[PDB]
Amino acid sequence: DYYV
Amino acid sequence: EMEKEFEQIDKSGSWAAIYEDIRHEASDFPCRVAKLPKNKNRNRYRDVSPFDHSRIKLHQEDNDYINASLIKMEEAQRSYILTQGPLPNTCGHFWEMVWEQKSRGVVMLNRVMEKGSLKCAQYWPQKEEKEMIFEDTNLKLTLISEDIKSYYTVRQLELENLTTQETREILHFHYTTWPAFGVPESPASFLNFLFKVRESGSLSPEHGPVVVHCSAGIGRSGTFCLADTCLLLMDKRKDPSSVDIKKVLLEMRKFRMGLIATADQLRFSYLAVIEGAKFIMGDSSVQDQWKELSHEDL
Repeated sequence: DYYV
Repeated sequence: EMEKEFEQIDKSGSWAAIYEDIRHEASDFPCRVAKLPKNKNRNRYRDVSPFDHSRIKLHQEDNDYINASLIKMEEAQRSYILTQGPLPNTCGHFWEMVWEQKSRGVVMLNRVMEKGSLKCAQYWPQKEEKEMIFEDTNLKLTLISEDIKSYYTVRQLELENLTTQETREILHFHYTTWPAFGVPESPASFLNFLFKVRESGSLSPEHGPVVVHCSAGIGRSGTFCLADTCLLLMDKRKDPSSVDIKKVLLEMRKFRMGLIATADQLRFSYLAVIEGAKFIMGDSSVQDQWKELSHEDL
């Protein structure tokens, strides 16, 4: 649930 | 002719070099409301938040927060709202935003499922007879008709305000073949889609800003709004060569973090703005070449  | 700065970078091969420079120079404003705990479940990603200064506010007395940003391009004279793919609990907020901001179009650039990852809730009705009712925000949403194509679909929706019983038509433009962290199949595919949006009237200034979203609302969404804005400036200034794509992107990043997510998306932005300038230069018939070249029928 992180973008990067 | 900014085709120079392009061939220079491709031969030089320094696209990632240039992409990383924008990350370093890009603005950095507080995201305080986004980070409150009562809003942890209204954000899809924990490293993607709207700046306090440009965030959209719901006209709610309890919690007015949604992960969306108003991108007001002052010179180009167009505003956009970039938001994340709605969450199971934020669908009502999404359409409340659409209503309160008077938007007329929604541009969706992801799919609900992407490489096995759930990137977005199913926030619009797929069947005419199965309409959605968002009780938290008092809105009703009904599929009226749809126009399917090779790589995109345009839907006509009716959004009703259950309180005032007022109704509005919303155009949903769904790009179905744009991979996360990827690029469109060809500049023609993209520009045919963009001009389909332009021609529909959803971008006119008598309407609220168009809502643009993908998964996080920064990567594919950023590519879309960057190309449209550069073509607007190209035409406003009345000079293709004047538009500095890197500078326009950094202006957009004052309003939402992270716009454009890879070096390849940035290169496609150049490619798309370069192709589209043909139309702005006066070759109005290139548009029909894009339609034929995009295989939009099948």
